[PDB]
Amino acid sequence: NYYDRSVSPVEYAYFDQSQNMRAINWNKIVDEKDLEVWNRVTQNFWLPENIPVSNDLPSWNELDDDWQQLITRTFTGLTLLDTVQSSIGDVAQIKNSLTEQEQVIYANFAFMVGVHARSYGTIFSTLCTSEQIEEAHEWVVDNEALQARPKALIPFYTADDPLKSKIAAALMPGFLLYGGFYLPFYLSARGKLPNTSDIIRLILRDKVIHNFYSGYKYQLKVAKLSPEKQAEMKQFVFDLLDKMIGLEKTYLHQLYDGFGLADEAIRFSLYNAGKFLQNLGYESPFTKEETRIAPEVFAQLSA
Amino acid sequence: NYYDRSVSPVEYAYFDQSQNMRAINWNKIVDEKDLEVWNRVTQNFWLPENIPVSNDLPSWNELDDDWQQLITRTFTGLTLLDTVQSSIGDVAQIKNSLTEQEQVIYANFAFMVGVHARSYGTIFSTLCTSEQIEEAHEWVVDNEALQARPKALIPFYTADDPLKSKIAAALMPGFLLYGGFYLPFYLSARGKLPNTSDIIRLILRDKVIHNFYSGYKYQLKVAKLSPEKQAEMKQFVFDLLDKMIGLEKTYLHQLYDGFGLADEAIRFSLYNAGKFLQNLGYESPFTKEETRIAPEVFAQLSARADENHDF
Ligand SMILES: [Ca+2]
Ligand SMILES: [Ca+2]
Ligand SMILES: [Ca+2]
Ligand SMILES: [Ca+2]
Repeated sequence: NYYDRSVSPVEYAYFDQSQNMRAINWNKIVDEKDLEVWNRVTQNFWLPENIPVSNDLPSWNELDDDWQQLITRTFTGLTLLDTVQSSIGDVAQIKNSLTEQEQVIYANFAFMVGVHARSYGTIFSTLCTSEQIEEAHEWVVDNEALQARPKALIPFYTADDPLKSKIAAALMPGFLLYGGFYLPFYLSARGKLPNTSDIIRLILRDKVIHNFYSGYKYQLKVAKLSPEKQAEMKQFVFDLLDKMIGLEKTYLHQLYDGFGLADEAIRFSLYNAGKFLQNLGYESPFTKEETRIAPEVFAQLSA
Repeated sequence: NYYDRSVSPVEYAYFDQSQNMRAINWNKIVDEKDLEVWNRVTQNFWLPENIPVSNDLPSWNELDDDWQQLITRTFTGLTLLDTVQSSIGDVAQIKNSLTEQEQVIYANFAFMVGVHARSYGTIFSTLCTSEQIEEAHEWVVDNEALQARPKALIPFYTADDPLKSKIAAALMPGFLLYGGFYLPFYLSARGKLPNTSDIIRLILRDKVIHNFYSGYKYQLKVAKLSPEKQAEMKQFVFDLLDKMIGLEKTYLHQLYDGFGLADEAIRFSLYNAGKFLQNLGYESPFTKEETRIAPEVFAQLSARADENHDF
């Protein structure tokens, strides 16, 4: 068979030039799950201009400038994480793909996380002053606790270990932004910025698939390895998550300083840390008390 | 300003960690051409299942087995080129970007060239047999003349010269597929496979922008260089284009062997090679004789993509 004596271009480019290249074959595929995911993410295409964010203006004007600053800072910090994933993380996954279709799906992922970052800009353009926008960017650059999180993960993308890179790529949509996503759902539960929360739900519709898919592909690779190597990877995952939770807690306490929201946001974050672990095929160690989310906030998340 | 004392994440990851990272800023945009390009390519989003390719079955069934094989082979060859560009070429541009928005635009490009590759698959699904599809994949793998073309470009993508990578990136949508795109427009000028040509025009609506944009960013960077280095880069471009034209000629003569289309397709290719040079800010050396296209073919090439097919 032609497929077994040729390589995909990305394999040729970075791994093995001993054989000729094959064009992607969408008429006979290795993994049916790839077609399912491709169809879902492409049919879920959206742009922030299609949501009428201007209808949030009345409830935005109900919020004082401390709350407006918090929202702008929170979203600019999330923009940084999506910029990391769009420009480095998801594209780094292409060359480590198990299948041809996976290579194209990660290109979609990188683009759509781009759209996610773009959508916060749309929200800022509609509601914030130029100075509020600039202040938030200054604050993100100068916040060491914020910066520590992407600084810990980027090395896995630029290093040679495809499994560690995959774990980083799952952790970003699976965990790292949820502490910030707490804020819009907290607000929309109280009738504040309902249209912004519609953008957040379109973002999460994508991110939940990104986390699932990276976790699915992770499990396929690790299942082939020796028991000793599987244990080594499990240990790496739990150790890395433990570190990322430590950094996230420190950041969220600083982000929400004066507002009281940090401890609820941390529980909201840990609920998703559990879901991250579950999507890698591991069990969550976190208790119900540690992951408790208020019904009104959970209602916004699930809608 | 925060912008002048911070770096984008991709710069931090690969080139410079002396300063902290800045989030993309879509509110204060460095180059308005980025926003114009972003808006056009996103508004132009489409998927191949929206186009009714089943209406080509009557004209497809009129074609003999040789013509059906040629089309399947040609399109599978174009699929390979789009696979190279989606999985290697466009994403390699991201880390060499001049602006923040350019990083996101190349992510869009990589995805959409993925869709271009997907679209040939939808055509094959409707028109071709399993055997035709499999034969064409075998043919592409074993065709050395075909393979030589992407093999010439890939090393620039994985090497550390950003300008040479940029040129290779522009050469793909700007030149390399046109020898193949001659075929569907030759056919649709004779009333055959009309719905397939609608897909090709949607593909070209993207590729024309891809070539423009890479050429635009190339020109901005090379304008900052010394006259000597500008001369070195001009020489590299013409040398590389000369190599690629030689390889393209050899491949097209093999592809179209027995049909008599190779000389027309080569002129069609060289017309676009001249446009490739013009989009890099250079003068085309090719004559009107050498780039002559029939008006019935040019009318199919130059026709506007159908807005009905948009997502
Ligand atoms: Ca405004
Ligand atoms: Ca420890
Ligand atoms: Ca509290
Ligand atoms: Ca002829």
